Amino acid sequence: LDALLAMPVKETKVFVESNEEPLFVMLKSGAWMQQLRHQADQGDAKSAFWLGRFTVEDSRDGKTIDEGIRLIRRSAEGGFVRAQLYLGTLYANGTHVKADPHEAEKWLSRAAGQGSPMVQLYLGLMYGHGKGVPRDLNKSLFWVEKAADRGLPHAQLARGLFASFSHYYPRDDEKAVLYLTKAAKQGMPMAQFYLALMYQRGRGVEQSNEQALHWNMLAAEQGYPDAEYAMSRMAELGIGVTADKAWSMMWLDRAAHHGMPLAQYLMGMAYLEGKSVPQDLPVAAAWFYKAAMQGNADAQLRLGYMYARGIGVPVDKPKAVAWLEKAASAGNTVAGQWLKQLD
Amino acid sequence: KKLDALLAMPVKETKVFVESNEEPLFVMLKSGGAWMQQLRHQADQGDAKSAFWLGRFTVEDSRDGKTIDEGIRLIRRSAEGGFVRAQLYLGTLYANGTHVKADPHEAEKWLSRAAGQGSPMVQLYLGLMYGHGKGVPRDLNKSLFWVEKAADRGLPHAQLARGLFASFSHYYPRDDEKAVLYLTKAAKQGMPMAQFYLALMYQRGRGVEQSNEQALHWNMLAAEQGYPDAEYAMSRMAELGIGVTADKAWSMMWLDRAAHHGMPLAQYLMGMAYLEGKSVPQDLPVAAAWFYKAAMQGNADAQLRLGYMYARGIGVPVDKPKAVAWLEKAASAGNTVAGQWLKQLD
Repeated sequence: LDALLAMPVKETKVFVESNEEPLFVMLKSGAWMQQLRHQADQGDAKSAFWLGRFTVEDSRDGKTIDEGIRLIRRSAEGGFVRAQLYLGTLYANGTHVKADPHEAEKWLSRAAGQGSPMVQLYLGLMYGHGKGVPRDLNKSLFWVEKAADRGLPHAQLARGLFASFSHYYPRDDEKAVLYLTKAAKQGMPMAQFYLALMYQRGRGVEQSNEQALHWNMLAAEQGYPDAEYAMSRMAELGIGVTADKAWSMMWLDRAAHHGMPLAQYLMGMAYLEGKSVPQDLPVAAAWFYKAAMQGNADAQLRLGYMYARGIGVPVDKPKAVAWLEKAASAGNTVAGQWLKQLD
Repeated sequence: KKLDALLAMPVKETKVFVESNEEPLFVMLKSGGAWMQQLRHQADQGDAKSAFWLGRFTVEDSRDGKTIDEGIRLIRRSAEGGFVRAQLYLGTLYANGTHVKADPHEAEKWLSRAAGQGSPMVQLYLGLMYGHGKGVPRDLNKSLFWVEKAADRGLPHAQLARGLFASFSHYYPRDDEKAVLYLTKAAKQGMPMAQFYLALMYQRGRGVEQSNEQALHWNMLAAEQGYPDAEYAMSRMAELGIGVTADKAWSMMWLDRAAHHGMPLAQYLMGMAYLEGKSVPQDLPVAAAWFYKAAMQGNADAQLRLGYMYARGIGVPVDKPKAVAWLEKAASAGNTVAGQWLKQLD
């Protein structure tokens, strides 16, 4: 069965960035109580927040939550930054109150206006989102860039990715390198990975294979899979170092064991065609399987054929078409051609 | 005369019901003044509730590390006392590595006790963590135990999750008979996603005897709630006469709903509808508009078709950089003819 090896292999770029929008990438990461309430009703804005917050979280009664939200709002009127942020998220997510974008914007803009750079980055990421607060990409860049200039590593990465890989924010490769470097010096592997990507592709800075090797190494030493795969390509094509196919797949092995579906699929390829490692069909099918579950249509295609004819695995026609039509739905044409053959 | 090559491109047929290609496990995962002295007195004399309230307040308010230490001791004093809230809070501290260093076995201890006497929402939350492996050691058997525990108590999310784990997961085993059981329980509580997958089981004869009548009834209830995947299924049933008589007019109201509801596969067929001037008057700009809406959601056939239309100026201005941008994004998905046109553009 050599028809599986005869298909042309898809050559990838040295650095493989995420296809996901950076916005959604960043947007994912007794008697004592009577004494306490008496303090809040006399002006203690801090007692009003903590009693009110722990009231709406330790109760399912509708009227108990309402009487706790009053304490949270009363503390927000007093200007407590924690109450402004807590009441602000309540209106952005519609939790326990009507989802009010104008009311959510007011408290979150106040909390960010006097709060930590984390809260400022939080408001900025939500300003270019539309849900919760009204969409405003200018106010979004302002709060994100302000939180970055204060030293927050996450906001620096966010500002760099927005001016480099976003379908929303303007493209400025020169400014992206400035903020990616600010976060890469602080130790963020993703910031070091994306900074090395810029240094190689010549976006925003002068092309330098010496520079791309430095920042991607710092990210690869930390175990960042995308950086480890970039090391597999740099070592194979002799970029920044001399060519070393053996060392190339040392990196490919790390990124595969670290969970990267692209590396796992290429590891399955490596053991399928015994060229850089001894041919091991059951191990090749196991590597295709671990990436096929993560949605890699290329691995789903290889594993489906190995099931249709029993290479490395038993002959299982149910499981064969199970992965084939799961890969054809992802746009794999040849997967549907083989699927058309199995009745 | 340039449309002939575009119109001759084959359309990607789909099943009557189109389920998500993502693993169900990952999908479910995304789904001091005078009052304090009075409070601290209750804590130091057995009141585990007061020890938790003071302890949690002290660890989340204060900035001094010595106050955070004193608060966690109060939380542990309340957790050892048997308070469910303290067991849960202390468990997540060891699962996330917050303040204390992450201990998956110590996290499993306190989180299992919280679920052992807590709400089904807590039990499902722990059951999913067992399947994820983060925070607690991965154990698929313990995962199913706490997911079934929350599902058997009437929680719809766990009922849907247990049904999905028994029919569309590669981590958990396959039991189509069990899948229909738990999907039915969540469907009766009005969950549109549960009703959709339940109708899928009836229509494909998995776990129950094949029935288009039942598959029409449950998918109807789901589609009437605006569930886009169910609305697309209704369009496929109405056009093919499955449990109903064929109605190409009714079949495109479901397709129109599912497209505006953001479903990429429906947006693609909307593009096909206005490209081939058969069921509707041909409108090339509108076809490229629907293709674009579906192309930026991963649909490799909209990307191929929008790319060709960008290359030849069909419904859009001629734009070679945008054409190659779409053609290679579809050729990366595995579209053969998408790469052929890419080779014809240098």
